Amino acid sequence: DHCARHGEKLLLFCQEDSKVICWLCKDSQEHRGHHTFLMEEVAQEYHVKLQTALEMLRQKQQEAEKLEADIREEKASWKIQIDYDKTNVSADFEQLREILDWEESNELQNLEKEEEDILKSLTKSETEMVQQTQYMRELISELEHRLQGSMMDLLQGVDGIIKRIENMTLKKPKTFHKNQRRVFRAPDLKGML
Amino acid sequence: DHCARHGEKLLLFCQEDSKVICWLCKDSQEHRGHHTFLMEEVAQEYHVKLQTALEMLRQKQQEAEKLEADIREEKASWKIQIDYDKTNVSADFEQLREILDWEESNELQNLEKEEEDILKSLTKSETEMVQQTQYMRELISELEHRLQGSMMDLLQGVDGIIKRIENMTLKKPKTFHKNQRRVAPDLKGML
Amino acid sequence: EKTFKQRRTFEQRVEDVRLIREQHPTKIPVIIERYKGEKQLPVLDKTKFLVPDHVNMSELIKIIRRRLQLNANQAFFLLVNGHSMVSVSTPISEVYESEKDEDGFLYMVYASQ
Amino acid sequence: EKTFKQRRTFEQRVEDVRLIREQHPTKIPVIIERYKGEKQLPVLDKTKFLVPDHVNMSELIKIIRRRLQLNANQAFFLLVNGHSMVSVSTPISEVYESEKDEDGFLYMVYASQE
Ligand SMILES: [Zn+2]
Ligand SMILES: [Zn+2]
Ligand SMILES: [Zn+2]
Ligand SMILES: [Zn+2]
Repeated sequence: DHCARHGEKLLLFCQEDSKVICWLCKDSQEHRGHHTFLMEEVAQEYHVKLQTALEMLRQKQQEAEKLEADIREEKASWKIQIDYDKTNVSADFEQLREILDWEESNELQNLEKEEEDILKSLTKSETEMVQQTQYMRELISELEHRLQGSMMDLLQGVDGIIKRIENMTLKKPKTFHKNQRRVFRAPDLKGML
Repeated sequence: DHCARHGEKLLLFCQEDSKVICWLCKDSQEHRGHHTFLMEEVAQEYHVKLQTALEMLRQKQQEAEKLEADIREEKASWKIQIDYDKTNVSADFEQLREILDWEESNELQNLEKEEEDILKSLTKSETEMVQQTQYMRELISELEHRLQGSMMDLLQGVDGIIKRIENMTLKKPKTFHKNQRRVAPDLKGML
Repeated sequence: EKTFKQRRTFEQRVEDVRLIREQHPTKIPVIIERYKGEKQLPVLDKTKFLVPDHVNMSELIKIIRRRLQLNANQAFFLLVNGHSMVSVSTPISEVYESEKDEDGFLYMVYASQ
Repeated sequence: EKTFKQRRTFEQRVEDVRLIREQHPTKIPVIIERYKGEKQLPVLDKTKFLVPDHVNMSELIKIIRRRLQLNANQAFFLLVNGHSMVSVSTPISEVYESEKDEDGFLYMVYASQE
């Protein structure tokens, strides 16, 4: 077509401005002093140059699509890694909870063993106490029979019973008070965290 | 009654042997040299002595029953104390388990926040990459249109496009690899 | 099935609040459970949540949506103390200062039916 | 309701046994659960027991009877690995060395009727 500024054909090419113009634009101050050629002169050169540029751009676009696929696969791999780490943390906390359960069971069994020992000791002492109470009751019954019956009943072997009562040492029960300890885990792990 | 050893009445009492005997037992070697009295002489004395002994034994038996009740009450109190201590220990372990749950939840939320941040960063980088790929496709289409069309189409503003392709710096996506850590059984060692 | 207030006593819960606030001062403790009679939604495994201070309700809503494994189309209600006040823009610090329970925790429930 | 072997894997159970043996060498770890189809007895809250070495089977049986809250007249069976060998006089160390599982724990079950 023709030029918009002057009206002549656009058959020229400015090496400096890279714009097609007319002959009137070449002499004006707008394109003064530049080097001007014909459009048909540089056609093949710029054609092969742009062909090589197209080759480079095709290769670079292939590389860029490969890069896109790479970043997609990477974010997939990272979500997988995060899932792995979450499962790992949950498993570690479960391990801690299990060993805590075991320690609790150990402490409970220790306390039950201590209770068993204390109870068996107190049961033996209570057996001794009830035996001595029954002995007292038996002696009381014998003295009653002595005081109600015959004179020969009253006097036969009376010194033996008197001496048996003279050695009346009453037995005290076994006891213990607040001489035990059973400490659990102190919240020092909270400071450790 | 009558004596089994000699056959005479048992009307006597030996102060040393504390056994009732007969007069033949007094002269024999079994009770020789001992002091012998009549039962009626010491009857009242031994009666009042045994009466006071019965009183004392009643008091002492009451005391012994008190001791029995005391040891029973003590074993009851000790069973109560042991139950209290067991409940206390179980409650402390439950407290530990609760704070363990809370710490686990905290760590899980931290990891989820990290995952969200990493994923949004990678999504922004992927957006940049797809934008640059579309720009490459646009430039390829423009060069095709230049090479197929008119001569003026091929030549007008060609140096601008050439220089734009000269500055073709392809941009790399953001990435990270193995610079994170999760998380120790030191409480096992402390015991 | 026993709720949180039934598994632990009041003084125990107050002590838990105190210890947690001593350990994590920059975070708020929140108890979130399913409704008593909700069937359309599953029961989350985790019950306790530590939410940062500067964070608003939107992040908590997104955390619950991520834990429940829910598609974007279906929505759900998150009530506080059994009554909605979902000013989504407000920071959770104001929600804590306004609607926390007597023991010190912040109790929430999720439903959709 | 999942049993112990269903709540934890084999390697996890072996690691638990190792940690327990490192912490409590003088004690034996025993897992005791109710029978699959026994109804007369309830399910205990506790599942794990650390039993001293010198202790015989009698102390473990009486501990189980006290935990279950059972009178002396009512009896129950305590099977090891699914087969009875309740030689009450034998020390638990021999029972562990003879009938322990592959992972390292000692599994027992309690039942009663038929
Ligand atoms: Zn012109
Ligand atoms: Zn020019
Ligand atoms: Zn005679
Ligand atoms: Zn004499």
